Amino acid sequence: GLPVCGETCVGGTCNTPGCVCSWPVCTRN
Repeated sequence: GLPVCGETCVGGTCNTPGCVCSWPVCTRN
């Protein structure tokens, strides 16, 4: 539920274990 990731979504997405895609930044927990 927190953007604990330095990964963003817009062109791509996140399939990161524990970190899901959210706009504009991927979120975890």
